[PDB]
Amino acid sequence: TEFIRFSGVVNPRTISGSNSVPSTQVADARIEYVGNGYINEAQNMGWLQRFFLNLSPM
Amino acid sequence: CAWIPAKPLVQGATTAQPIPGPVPVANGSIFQSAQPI
Amino acid sequence: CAWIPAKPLVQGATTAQPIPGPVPVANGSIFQSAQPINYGYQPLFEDRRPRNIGDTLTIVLQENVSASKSSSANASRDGKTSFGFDTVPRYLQGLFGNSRADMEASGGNSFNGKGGANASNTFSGTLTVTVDQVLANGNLHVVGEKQIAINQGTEFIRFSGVVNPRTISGSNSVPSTQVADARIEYVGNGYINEAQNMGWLQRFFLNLSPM
Amino acid sequence: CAWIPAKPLVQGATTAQPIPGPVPVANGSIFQSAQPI
Amino acid sequence: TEFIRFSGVVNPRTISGSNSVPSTQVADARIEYVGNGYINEAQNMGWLQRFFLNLSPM
Amino acid sequence: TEFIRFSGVVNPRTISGSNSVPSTQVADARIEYVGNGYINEAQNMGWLQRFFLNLSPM
Repeated sequence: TEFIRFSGVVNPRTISGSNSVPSTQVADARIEYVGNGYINEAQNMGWLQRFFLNLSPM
Repeated sequence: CAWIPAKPLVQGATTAQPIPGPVPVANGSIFQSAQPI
Repeated sequence: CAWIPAKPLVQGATTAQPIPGPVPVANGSIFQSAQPINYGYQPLFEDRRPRNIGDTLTIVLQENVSASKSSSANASRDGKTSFGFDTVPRYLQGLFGNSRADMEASGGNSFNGKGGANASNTFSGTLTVTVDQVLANGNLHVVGEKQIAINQGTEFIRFSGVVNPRTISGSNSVPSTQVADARIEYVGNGYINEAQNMGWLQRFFLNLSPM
Repeated sequence: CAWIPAKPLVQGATTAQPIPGPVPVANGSIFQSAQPI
Repeated sequence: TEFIRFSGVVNPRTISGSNSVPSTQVADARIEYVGNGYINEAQNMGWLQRFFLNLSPM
Repeated sequence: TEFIRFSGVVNPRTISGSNSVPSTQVADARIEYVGNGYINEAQNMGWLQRFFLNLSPM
């Protein structure tokens, strides 16, 4: 399952005639595109590898 | 790692319910305006 | 396996018998109408739109989302230094003889990090849904499900969302990108679907292995 | 794994039954309007 | 997660007819483009390597 | 983080119609372009190498 979430503030005069506004005209734009399932877990680092990436000398 | 609870970027409800319109006034006009701002 | 009793996708009778017509009235008219079922006022020139609960609407599922990001950083430092007195004059011997000041050093430092991510999804199809609620502003909540069974499995396409009436076209169609709270699902069952599930041990390792 | 019960993305009924129309008023007009919103 | 932050001071007469102004017309422009997650941690030097880069003789 | 700092004295009649003046028309022009982070520390000589560059016989 994939989730696309959007939030922001829109000026009414930036909305086009077809009730559309580009995402670059939204003030506090919060855009999120995430997923779950084993596909999403396959894109997470292992805990040991994350620990090393954060605490290894090099 | 992927099972750790997280707070999403867009918090709160992602939808809003329309509020039912104000009761029209009994003046003989079809044009009824909501409380102006 | 193939002898196990199963319930078909389309249950019940697959045919209907016509009901014999009502007895004509003895009034002197050939025109006899069956018991009418009034469907209310219907506009003549307005485009056919869903208006009430139970009305149908065609959703053209056309989704194309693609996001990507990448970054990198690097830093480097190389330093070499040397000094040598091959031949030292006599008056300098006490300060530079016996290779007292000859020296040579080198050093290096390197770093290169990078990272990135990307996601995409596409969806193409057509599904007819039904209006199950009319909101206070006239927007219609729509839900729909299509079940197809071909040979050795069953697939389900489910859709839900909220549709603005003015976005519906003249042919009673609206693209899926104009639906506010669009929930789109495309799943299946049968051994084809179980062949696309990770084994429990492999899932356990993917979630708990150190690397 | 595939036999574990799950809640679908689209929960609830996926169809709606039409509600039978209001009884027409005995005023001498063919035009009958449902309760306006 | 990536964050793009902007701050500054804008002259009203530099704003175009489409409510846009280039970033080179903003007086005290503060522009930031950062991120988090293991992608961002993979672009940080190890503590030992940073210590050497700052304190090594060469 | 990178910093670009500018200071100087501008003649009003050298400013163009688009509220712009080239940097070569500013009297006491002080221009600075610096940065920090490990990228900037990687461009600093080691203390021993600087000591040798300043005090070595050759």
